[PDB]
Amino acid sequence: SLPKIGIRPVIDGRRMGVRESLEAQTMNMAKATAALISEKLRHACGAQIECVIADTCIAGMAESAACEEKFSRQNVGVTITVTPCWCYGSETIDMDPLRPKAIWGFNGTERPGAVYLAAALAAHSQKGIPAFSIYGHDVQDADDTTIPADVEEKLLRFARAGLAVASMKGKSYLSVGGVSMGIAGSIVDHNFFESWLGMKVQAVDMTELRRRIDQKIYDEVELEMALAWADKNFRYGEDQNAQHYKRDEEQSRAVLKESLLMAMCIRDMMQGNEKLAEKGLVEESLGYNAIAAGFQGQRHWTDQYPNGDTAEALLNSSFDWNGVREPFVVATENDSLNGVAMLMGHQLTGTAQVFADVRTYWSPDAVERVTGQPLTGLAEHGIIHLINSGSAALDGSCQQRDEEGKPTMKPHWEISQKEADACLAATEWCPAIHEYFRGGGYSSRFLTEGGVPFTMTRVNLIKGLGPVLQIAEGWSVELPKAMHDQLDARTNSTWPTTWFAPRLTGKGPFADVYSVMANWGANHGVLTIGHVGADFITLAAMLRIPVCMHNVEEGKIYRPSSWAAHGMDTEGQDYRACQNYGPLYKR
Amino acid sequence: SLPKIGIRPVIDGRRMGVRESLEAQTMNMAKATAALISEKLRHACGAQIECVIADTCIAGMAESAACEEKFSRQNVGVTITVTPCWCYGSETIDMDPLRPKAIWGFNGTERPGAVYLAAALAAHSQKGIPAFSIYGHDVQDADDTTIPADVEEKLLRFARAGLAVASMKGKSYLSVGGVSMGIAGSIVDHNFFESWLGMKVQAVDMTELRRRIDQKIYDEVELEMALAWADKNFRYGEDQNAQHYKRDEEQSRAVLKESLLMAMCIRDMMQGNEKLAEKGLVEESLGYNAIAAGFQGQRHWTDQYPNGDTAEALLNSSFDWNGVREPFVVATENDSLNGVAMLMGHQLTGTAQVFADVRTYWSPDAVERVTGQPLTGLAEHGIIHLINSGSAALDGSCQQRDEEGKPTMKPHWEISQKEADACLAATEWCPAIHEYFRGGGYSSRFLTEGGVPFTMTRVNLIKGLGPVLQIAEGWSVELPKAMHDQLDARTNSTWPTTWFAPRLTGKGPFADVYSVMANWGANHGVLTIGHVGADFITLAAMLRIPVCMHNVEEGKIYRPSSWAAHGMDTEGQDYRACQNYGPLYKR
Amino acid sequence: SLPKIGIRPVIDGRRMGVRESLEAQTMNMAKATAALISEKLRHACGAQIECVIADTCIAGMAESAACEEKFSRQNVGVTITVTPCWCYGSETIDMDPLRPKAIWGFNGTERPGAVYLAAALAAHSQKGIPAFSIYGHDVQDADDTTIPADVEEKLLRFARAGLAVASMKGKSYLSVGGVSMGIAGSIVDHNFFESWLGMKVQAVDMTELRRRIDQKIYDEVELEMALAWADKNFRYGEDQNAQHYKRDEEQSRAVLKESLLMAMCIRDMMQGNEKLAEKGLVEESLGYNAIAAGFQGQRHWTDQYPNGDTAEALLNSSFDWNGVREPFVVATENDSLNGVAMLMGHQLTGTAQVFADVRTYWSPDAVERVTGQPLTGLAEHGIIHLINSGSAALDGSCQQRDEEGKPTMKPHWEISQKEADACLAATEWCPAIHEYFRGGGYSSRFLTEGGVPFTMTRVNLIKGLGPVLQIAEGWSVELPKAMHDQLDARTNSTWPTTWFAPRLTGKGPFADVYSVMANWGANHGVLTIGHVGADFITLAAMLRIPVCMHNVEEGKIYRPSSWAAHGMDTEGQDYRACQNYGPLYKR
Ligand SMILES: [Mn+2]
Ligand SMILES: [Mn+2]
Ligand SMILES: [Mn+2]
Repeated sequence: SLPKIGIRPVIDGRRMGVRESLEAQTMNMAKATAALISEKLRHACGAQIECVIADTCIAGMAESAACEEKFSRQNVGVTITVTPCWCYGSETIDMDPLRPKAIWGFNGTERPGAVYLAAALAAHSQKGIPAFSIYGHDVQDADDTTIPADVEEKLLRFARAGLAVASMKGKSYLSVGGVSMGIAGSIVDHNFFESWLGMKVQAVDMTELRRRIDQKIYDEVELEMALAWADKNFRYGEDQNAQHYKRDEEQSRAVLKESLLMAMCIRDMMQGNEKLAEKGLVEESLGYNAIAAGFQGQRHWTDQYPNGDTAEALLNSSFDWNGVREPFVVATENDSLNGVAMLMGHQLTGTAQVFADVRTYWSPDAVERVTGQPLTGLAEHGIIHLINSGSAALDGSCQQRDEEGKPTMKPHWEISQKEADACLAATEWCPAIHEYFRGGGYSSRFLTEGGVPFTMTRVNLIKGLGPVLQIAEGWSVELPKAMHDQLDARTNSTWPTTWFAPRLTGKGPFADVYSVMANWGANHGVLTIGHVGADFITLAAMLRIPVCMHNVEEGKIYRPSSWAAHGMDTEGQDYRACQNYGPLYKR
Repeated sequence: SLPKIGIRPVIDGRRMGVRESLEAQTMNMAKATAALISEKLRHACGAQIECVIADTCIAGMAESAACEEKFSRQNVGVTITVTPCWCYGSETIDMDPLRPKAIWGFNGTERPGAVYLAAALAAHSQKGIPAFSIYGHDVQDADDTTIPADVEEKLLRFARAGLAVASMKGKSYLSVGGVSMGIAGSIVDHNFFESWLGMKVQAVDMTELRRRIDQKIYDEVELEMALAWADKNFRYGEDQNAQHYKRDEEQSRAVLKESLLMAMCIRDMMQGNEKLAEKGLVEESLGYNAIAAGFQGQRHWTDQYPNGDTAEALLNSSFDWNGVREPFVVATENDSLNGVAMLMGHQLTGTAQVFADVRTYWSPDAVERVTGQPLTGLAEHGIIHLINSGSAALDGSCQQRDEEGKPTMKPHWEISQKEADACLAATEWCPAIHEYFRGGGYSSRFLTEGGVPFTMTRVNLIKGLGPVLQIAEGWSVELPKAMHDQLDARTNSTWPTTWFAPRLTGKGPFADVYSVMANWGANHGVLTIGHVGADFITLAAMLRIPVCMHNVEEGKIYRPSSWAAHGMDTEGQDYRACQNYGPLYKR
Repeated sequence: SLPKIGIRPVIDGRRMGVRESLEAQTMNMAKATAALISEKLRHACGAQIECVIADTCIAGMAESAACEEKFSRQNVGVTITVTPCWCYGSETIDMDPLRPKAIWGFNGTERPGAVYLAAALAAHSQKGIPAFSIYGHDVQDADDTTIPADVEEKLLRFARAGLAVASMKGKSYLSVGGVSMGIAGSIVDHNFFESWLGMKVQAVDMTELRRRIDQKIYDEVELEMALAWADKNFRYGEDQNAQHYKRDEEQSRAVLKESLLMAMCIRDMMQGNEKLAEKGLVEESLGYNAIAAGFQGQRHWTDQYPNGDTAEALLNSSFDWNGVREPFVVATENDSLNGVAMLMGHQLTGTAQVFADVRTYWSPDAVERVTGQPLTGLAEHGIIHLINSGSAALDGSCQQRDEEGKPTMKPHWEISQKEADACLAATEWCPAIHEYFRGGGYSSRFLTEGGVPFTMTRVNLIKGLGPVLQIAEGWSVELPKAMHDQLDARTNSTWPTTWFAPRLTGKGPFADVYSVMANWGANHGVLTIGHVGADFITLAAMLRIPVCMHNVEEGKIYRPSSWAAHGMDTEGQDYRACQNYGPLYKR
């Protein structure tokens, strides 16, 4: 069952007609908040966000304890306190240190809820339980019940990030394999998951995956559907292996058969499968309660079996042979930390997530030297070649369309079957180069459309400091055919490409495009649809994860108010604040 | 190359016949220090210990810098400073923070080396680079060159532990697989290894072990030679599987072939193998430079392939089909912490290391009730049943015998081929139980001889504290045959057994045998020949690992001098000193 | 023996075509790197920098360990890892926490070394052993082996700073005396030298210097030579003492005898002298293995003996009566911390360093008032008067000429006996003011040619924070003869002067010349030739000394990549990182 949002209507507790004349506007403010959250947001899996409201208004500790009573039978993992009047600070606040929480005070004069706001926040900072401030810019009249725009932005940005926190809590990351080729993020730090994210790590040796294929621990008929669906939809590309390693058609099919089985089995390991209990496999039917996972792959699987290019691509996509569905989060090379960003991205936007190698920086001087023509448009300052080593959510094609017909990526509940199939139509499945992937495989090649707003992210673990978050907002660019073809043939022309131009600021890591590339803390990165840096910044704050690098605009930074107290500078306050509060779940 | 010991003859710098009169004595003291070590100790692998001696006696920084220059070319991992006279304190001490160091000062009057000792230990403690103190009880005459027994004991103990520290440095732990059945020690902590031991960790998925077998990455002739040896030498035990799950003589054969192959490939992966380079297989031939390893096994491997019972038991022995050799160190269930303790065990003694489940405490009352007779002798206060899940070095039979003819375990260089054969002859190979090990395997059942002194060790990781070492000295015991048979049938009769009685002290966890069992901080322990507690304590202080439990006498506790300054109490001083100096290699 | 630079060619392990295709290009990359360093850089003492290359390319732990055995024995104090391909991250990195480390990734598409780069740094940052990123701006063709300019700059800045770190390790600072007149820097912090610089501190009482002179512990024949050379070249200036304190010739000669004997004797105390051993003085022959020194002088030496003016100036110079040579580092007033800035400067340039009082800030207003003229050219924003109290390296005249006409200070291997003679000739040796230096002495007066680019530095020790480094890049300026003669005579006309204009930046302590003066954290500073701010910064980052004050171009800040993780702000990231990683050799 899913996490719910709690709403606390707090009130001035004194009578003689004072409390009485506020009970109507106060409850109504609560119900307006819950309606707005339910109207305008869903959980990432698509279900409706349920809100829970206190039975009475809250004036002091007796009502607060009864509200908490109620909240705690109902699995609420985020709370919003609201009021249009003075109330008695520390008598009425939410003392629970785990849940993200915010307070919204009506900017009024007959109704001075934002004066409670200031005192309630002071209580919060003083008691070490930071809270988020919702305070509208414009005085509203005592009877105006319309929620303004600046308020809505904050109520929705907060609610979104908080549900992301609540939804991770209790869940698993499934490490299918160990380290891949000495990549840092594939050394899965269990304490990081437990302490900062409230998550668990289940480790399972890639042999288990081989056992499930070999011992028929999957729905045999689902495979037939998968193969049938691949025949209908899969357009193949040129095998670029040397002739003596090229595979024939019977070998080619068995490779495709195994690849799709890989996907099915991994998925089954993540979320369970009822059909296995029906076959006498009750233990294997449960799965491991994982909301994200890693597949090591290289080297020990790929030196003998088909690679996970195809399974990674499909499981991270918004659809497969069973129809459109919520994308999973499955990380190439068991890179758990790229896995966590993907997970953050998915919990924030409801959409599919593109794993990427941060492959090349193409400077203007360099692009001219080799193609004889200049980088232009959004691309003029330099450009970054993002291109995973085989696999990417097919959504990354960006053949899905928004209401003005522009190319984009959507949440699964608004993806039609025509758009799913157009994503496939943009994709050519290419044989894995044998020497690297000795057991074979099919890479999901597509070319991401131009001018699409994107946000690149990466979590890194730093000894002595801990987790940090990197963020770079930009756009995909569209290169002239001759130019694209040339830089692509030179690189890895069997692999999915996105050409990325980061927005610059003139300052620090965003002085020029080279600086963006050079300060990136790993070889992998995550691409999330939209400009969603502010959403990441907020969530990084609820998790007490410093943001070490970002290009989001000053005025959009939204953190608990006690951050302001660790400094005016928006980087210094964050390291100090994050140092102070530490990880949420244990230290 | 092996670590060398550096020996520093340090002297009074002033002349007018003073220094001149002390040169012979000072340098001959240094050479006798070297001769004693090389007579009495060997590296764990069996090689001679090499001791480098400075070119000149050292009376200041110039000569000290020359000595360090000389030592930095000869791979010296531990130093001993010796002197018969007064010398200039901080001008002469070894300043290297990383290496075990000690100071032996001659306890004379005309030759007051122990006065320098006191002053140098003070500089060491004030400059934060602790050193061990060697100071004989009895005043010695100025021309006495013989080394008293109390000084020998300390020099030898300091060197044992010192070289263990230096031999782990730079080397790998090989994790073949990941976590086994959620056991803490098999969630492998790369940082503990890097920071406390100066080791790296190579992780490898168990599918590489499969790949090596399937794709014939091994010496094909050695297998045949190994199978031959196995046929000739292996006694077999009653097959206790239910009839429908039993294997036939053909499938039995295969389980054996594969069990020995795993032995071979795990070994090959640990240390490399040049036959693979002859064979065309140049990448696999190097190995991973591991002095310890673990094999995950359950669940994911053993649910389809033969178990590591035979591999682990043979590898952990001082002998296989290629004859007597140094025993390897391979933890069952990838229990890396038991690994470390076996590592420490093997480096301190050169002997084979018994991995055990700390399985049952049998109180006096419990034994009377189930058998109708009481425990008596060394067992009268209670008994701890030590018994791994199928594997244990065959040395552990203790069929090997000393000069007195008593049962014992020995360094591999004192083991005759007659004794190797005798340990095999005391061993019966028993089929794995199918329900638990679905791909089969052969366990290694022997009963450990009684009256042999052992030391039970375990390392654990405590969040917020770091590594700790537990130690229990005691003796194996022999039960009368009806008692043994009865308790054995009740427990896991196909597995190797050792009945252990820990020496009690009346205090703490050693107040009674129950408390020893209760305080043990994991399901697994390691059993090391003799009473080697003091060696382990010394080694731990060198690694700054607090010892949270031991039963060693106060007067044998031997640690760096600056531990006295942390308190009179032998536990308080230990936690505070380790907290102060912290891990050796980093942070 | 001198530190060497170790080069680690790193490569994809997989065979079957791939590794074999890369062995040549990888190993040449490495050969070309070593070659660049040996052709373009020298040790400060002038010797050729030897490099050591792994015997094979490194693709995993076995070769990594092999490369380390070869480095361990060859005195490698710094490593540069190079690759043109993808490699297995944390299996191939250099794990030694003490050594400065660089990684160079080739920016190719077919050769994606920079992708290894990003993944190895992530591994470095994750494991707490920061490493410098060397990454070219422009993509090179697979077949291009030219090393671009931006890569060259960083290879050399890194190497230059790396050798400085390793050249200090194990060497002594010789404190000749103790505190001089309550100056902080002269209360020598032994723990600072040992923990941050890996050095030792040998203290000696000035009476020992008195002893060498009076009992003739020096080369008597050399003394006749040193006098004859002084006679020929020493141009004596005016005696500004009140008449009753001037000295006859016979008394003035005795002062010069001794001033020169102080140079010989301090030098011999620093580094030994084999002639003392010919003369039967075996103990005093060894020296104290010092690379830096300080001489207290005031108050207790100078109230009865000739001061250190002449000695300090000649020892700090690149020449004396035995010809050109490496300049020593000898701090006046035993200001050990100015000694540290000097040693740093000498290690990073091979040049003579200029010890200075930061004496007077002359504002624009104030020069108008006093001289009638205004400050023009580089002096227009303010000037700072740099005048040590009696001595300075004669190199600081800037009578040396570079390959052009221009005035400069040079590495001694590029200094002619002509340019030595010339440096002496632009210097007047003026008697010491008796009331301050009652033992007499000769001050070394010269005036520094203007327009010369200079970097000013100081190390300060801040209780509760540790060491911090101060940098100010600027120029010497020339002033009208009438303007300078007013300011000189108002101040201290017998001491060497340099007029200094610091380059401003609008913000912080570089907002105006006043603020540079006001924020300088000591009364003393060091002058180093050229704009070597960025060298100081990089060397400071290697030693984990935060920079509290600098006017260096943002874009030239070159620090280990894990600094970037501690923030975008280039100052906050430095305090956080330094606080994290702490001193190199012990905490
Ligand atoms: Mn990748
Ligand atoms: Mn077990
Ligand atoms: Mn002064």
